[PDB]
Amino acid sequence: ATCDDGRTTANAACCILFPILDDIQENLFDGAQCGEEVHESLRLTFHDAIGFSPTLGGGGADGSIIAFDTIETNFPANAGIDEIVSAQKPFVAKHNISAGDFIQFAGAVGVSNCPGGVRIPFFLGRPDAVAASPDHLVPEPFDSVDSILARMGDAGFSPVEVVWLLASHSIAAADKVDPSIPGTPFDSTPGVFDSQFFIETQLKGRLFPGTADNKGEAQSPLQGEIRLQSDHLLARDPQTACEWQSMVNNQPKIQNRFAATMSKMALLGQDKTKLIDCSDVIPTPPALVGAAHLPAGFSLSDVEQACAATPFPALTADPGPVTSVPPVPGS
Ligand code: HEM
Ligand SMILES: *[C@@H]1O[C@H](CO)[C@@H](O)[C@H](O)[C@@H]1O[C@H]1O[C@H](CO)[C@@H](O)[C@H](O)[C@@H]1O
Ligand SMILES: *[C@@H]1O[C@H](CO)[C@@H](O)[C@H](O)[C@H]1NC(C)=O
Ligand SMILES: *[C@H]1O[C@H](CO)[C@@H](O)[C@H](O)[C@@H]1O
Ligand SMILES: *[C@H]1O[C@H](CO)[C@@H](O)[C@H](O)[C@@H]1O
Ligand SMILES: *[C@H]1O[C@H](CO)[C@@H](O)[C@H](O)[C@@H]1O
Ligand SMILES: [Ca+2]
Ligand SMILES: [Ca+2]
Ligand SMILES: [Mn+2]
Repeated sequence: ATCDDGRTTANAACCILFPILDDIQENLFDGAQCGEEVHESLRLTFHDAIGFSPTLGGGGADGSIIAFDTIETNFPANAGIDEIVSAQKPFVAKHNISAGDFIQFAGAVGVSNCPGGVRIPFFLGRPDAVAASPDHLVPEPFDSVDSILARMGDAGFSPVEVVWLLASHSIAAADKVDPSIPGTPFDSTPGVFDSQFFIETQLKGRLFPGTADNKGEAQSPLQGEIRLQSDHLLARDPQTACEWQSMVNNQPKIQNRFAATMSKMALLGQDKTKLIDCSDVIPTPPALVGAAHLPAGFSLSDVEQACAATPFPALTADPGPVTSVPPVPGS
């Protein structure tokens, strides 16, 4: 169907999304950039939807994190999330869709601004949240692999699916893990949806980018990069090691799987059959920029070979001296 402004879309309901598309590209994402706001909004899809336990409750991908923002933004594991919630609230006021829909929508638009990213399938028509999330449902960076895999499993994700979702950390930084160094990314390309994250998390640590005494932080391989202890454990754990390494220099797998599993996540606590497919509204992502590599100065013997089925792929290292990682511009 052709919308009131010439732009087209399979279903006519989806038309209402075009004004919101523009609003958030202009006013949320610094004109369509893969930066802080995009990263936080992606993070927000998870903190919303992960609020889903058959044991403890929660409506999952329901926009509760905004609807019930006084409760949820005050959970420990939600530290820092208040910023992007209070930035999105006004958009939700302004426009005529539920908070649940918006979070997923914004996150989908956001990812699509990242080189090498993908169009996460998006559905329209989530009812309002009817309850806040229980606490203790968001995985923390200092939790054990078992603890985390059980939590994700309680929510409906197999171990391999957790790896796929954690592709998100290829375009991500931390503000609260070490508050002395806000904006410190998880891989050396926070602005590119690539394999660098799965690569760089497998290296032997060298140093600590800020202070060393941080809960939930592992030793980093690179100056200007933070390593979550969780990612460090997951990248080496028997259940996940080989899946983690399978992602290395494997952009099609990162792309297809991330998209597919994100779609599952976005539809937690929701019935796909009572929603409306609006996936063609999401902009077309840019192609991958740069190619897989070990950081400059590094080699294959920096790699901790956790996977037993397969060797680490014979990557080459960037030319030159060990360089450091520039932060995410923001704050
Ligand atoms: C396996 C369990 C996970 C743990 C323990 C975890 C932990 C964390 C931590 C500690 C941060 C840094 C927050 C800060 O201090 O600013 C972070 C950031 C982030 N998380 Fe994860 N995470 C997990 C899974 C996921 C998943 C499944 C997604 C998918 C949407 C995701 C999306 C993000 C993004 C995009 C950021 C960066 C936000 C920014 O750059 O501002 N995370 N995560
Ligand atoms: C240091 O530079 C090396 C190449 O010069 C890379 O192998 C390292 O990953 C690291 O690069 C990081 O910083 C540079 C700027 O000097 C960026 O160009 C990279 O994208 C990365 O952020
Ligand atoms: C606002 O959006 C809701 C949900 O799509 C819709 O039912 C309602 O009619 C809209 N309000 C108007 C008339 O713009
Ligand atoms: C070794 O493990 C790799 C994953 O890194 C697989 O691609 C391969 O099939 C084998 O099991
Ligand atoms: C992204 O944009 C491309 C063209 O630039 C379309 O082919 C696609 O449908 C999506 O909207
Ligand atoms: C490495 O050092 C560069 C400058 O030399 C910083 O910009 C970056 O934050 C990292 O610490
Ligand atoms: Ca929720
Ligand atoms: Ca990256
Ligand atoms: Mn942040």
